[PDB]
Amino acid sequence: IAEREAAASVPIDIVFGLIHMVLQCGNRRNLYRIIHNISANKEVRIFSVETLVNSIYQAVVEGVIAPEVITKRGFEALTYLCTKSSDFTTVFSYNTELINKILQATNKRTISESVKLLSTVGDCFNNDKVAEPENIEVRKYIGFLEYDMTDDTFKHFCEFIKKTDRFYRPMYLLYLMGGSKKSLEECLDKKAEFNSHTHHKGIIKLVRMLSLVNIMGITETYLDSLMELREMPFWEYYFNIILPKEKESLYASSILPLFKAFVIVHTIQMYIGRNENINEFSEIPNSDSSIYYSVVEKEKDLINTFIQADPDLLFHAFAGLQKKILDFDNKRIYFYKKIREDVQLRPTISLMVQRGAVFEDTFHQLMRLNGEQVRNAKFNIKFAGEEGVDAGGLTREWYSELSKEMFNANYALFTPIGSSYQPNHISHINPEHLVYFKFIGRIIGKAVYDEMTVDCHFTRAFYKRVLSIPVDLTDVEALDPEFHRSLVWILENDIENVLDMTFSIEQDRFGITEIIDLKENGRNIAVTNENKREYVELVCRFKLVRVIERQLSAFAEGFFEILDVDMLKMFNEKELELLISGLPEIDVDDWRNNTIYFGYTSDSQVIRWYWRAVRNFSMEERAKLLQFATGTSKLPLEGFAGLRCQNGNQKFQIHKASGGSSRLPTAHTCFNQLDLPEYDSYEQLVKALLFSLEE
Repeated sequence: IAEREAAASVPIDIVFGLIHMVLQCGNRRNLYRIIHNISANKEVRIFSVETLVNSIYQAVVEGVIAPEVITKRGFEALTYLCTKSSDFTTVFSYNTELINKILQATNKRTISESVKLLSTVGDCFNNDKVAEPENIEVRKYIGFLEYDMTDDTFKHFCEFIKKTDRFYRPMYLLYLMGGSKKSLEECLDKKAEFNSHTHHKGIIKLVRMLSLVNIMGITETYLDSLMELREMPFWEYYFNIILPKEKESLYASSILPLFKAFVIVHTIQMYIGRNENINEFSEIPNSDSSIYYSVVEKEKDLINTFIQADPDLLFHAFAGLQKKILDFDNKRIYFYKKIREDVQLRPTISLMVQRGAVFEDTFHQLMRLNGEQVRNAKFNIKFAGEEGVDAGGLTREWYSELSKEMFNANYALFTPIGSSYQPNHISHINPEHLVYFKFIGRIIGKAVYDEMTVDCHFTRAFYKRVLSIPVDLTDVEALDPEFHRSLVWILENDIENVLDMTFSIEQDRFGITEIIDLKENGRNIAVTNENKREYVELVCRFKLVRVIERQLSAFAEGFFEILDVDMLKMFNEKELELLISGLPEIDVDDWRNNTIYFGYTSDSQVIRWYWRAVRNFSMEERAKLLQFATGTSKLPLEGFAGLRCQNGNQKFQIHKASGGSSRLPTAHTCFNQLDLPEYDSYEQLVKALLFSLEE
């Protein structure tokens, strides 16, 4: 990668004849070795490269071998010589007029190889040695962008602009905005008859250079131009008229570049200067008038569909999108491929299990190691006794046995609520069993990191506390109906007049009832109208979590020592159930065949609208509806025939909510009861269902 010094064993007269002979000769790879060997010293190297580039120049500017073939073979020779030892770009940095010759000698065909030339040449600027960046004429370089290129060429352009940003930022940006304005004006003029497939080349060029701008960022001087160009009504007209037509008439692949560019135009960040060696200060801008949110909400469904078409869009194309627009399907796929890019160093470990107690042996063999080792561990499970299944089957059986034993009655770590599970009371769980909750956190974390769908079904309170989400009142409603009714009765009515209760809540401990203050100086504080919501939510947290708190805590450090907290906290508690327990496939026909109705009929218009909505719910949203209405993502093998509620077995039951059209559906997880009110339109019903499942 550095310069090498050799004695002058070759005179400069004969290299001219050598290069001319190579020009009129094939199989020059051996000649490549010859020229590399003779160019060991600096002087002969410089003379050889300057003679070669001058010969290439005369081969095009002013004139045996045909000029095209001779010029392309000179380019190939230059590539194969510069590509080794990296020492030839140093001469380029010393002179820098030869780069001007190269750009001057760059026709429609030269670009395909000139790009690979300049990509390697850019190594000359790695140490920042130019001494005359003003006399480089990068204007013609950036003007070449109109030429016909491919993907690798564009990537090399990205590399070179990253190298030469600190050298030529202002005119680069100016030409960028000029070209963007001309391209969008051309699109605007043809917008009546614009086709994303007929003019695909132009949109490719525009989106390419706009992504180049994003990579580059803008300065404050050109901030005025950038903000002005963020106000193009072409976006509005296209998204409002042509996009609905192009969705059905044209394929999504040719339509994606326009969405990419719409992301780009507001994705630009601010760059001030290259303060660090390689770190560039990036700052984010603002807007006042832009209605990008209106557009992204307008066509969000088909946008999500096109994202489903290509997941790689979220990594390079649609990286600037907000979390809200993306649906849990695409969001979760992106989350998988984002956590799994950190493959790290994974050591494979052979592990022993016994049929009698997998839980204890697994705990012993995993907590000998640390969090990093276990998260990267490739578990080679070998079940004792029976050896007739592959390693994957052994590991799957180990998974299932761990899932069964963590809810085991003898272990009593989690008492079942039906399909889901919750940790038992503080008295039932021994103080020593706190390590098993860290074990369960680790198990679920590695199962998620292994992309394994386990049978760990839990309450929404458990998932909320895992995701640092406050526990809502529905979770306590699931366990205690009278308590929930009392709390909602207190919350809704003006009870402060006749409340006559302090902030603290009594919870009997057999021998005596102690005054547990819910906050600082809690006993002396009474409940008032202003703090009624605070009182209700604090009592909700302290009635259930305060006997389950350290189970959740231990599970928290277990689950976060296997996975990254930041990329996890951006999910919902309902989404966490599909993340941990898996994404089951639920059947709408089986859902409606064995669902009983109260106050309605199977032929009821509103009931039929509900069943049609369930029919057209996507797997994300139908799974969320199942989770909301039934209180669990677990599905029995028989389907809805053997579905159970908290209080014994209970098939799905739909009751009349006796409310207005604007009233939202309510699901009580205690008895698998979904309160279905009277609606006026199918779309209103499906939107209400979507809001209920999303929460």
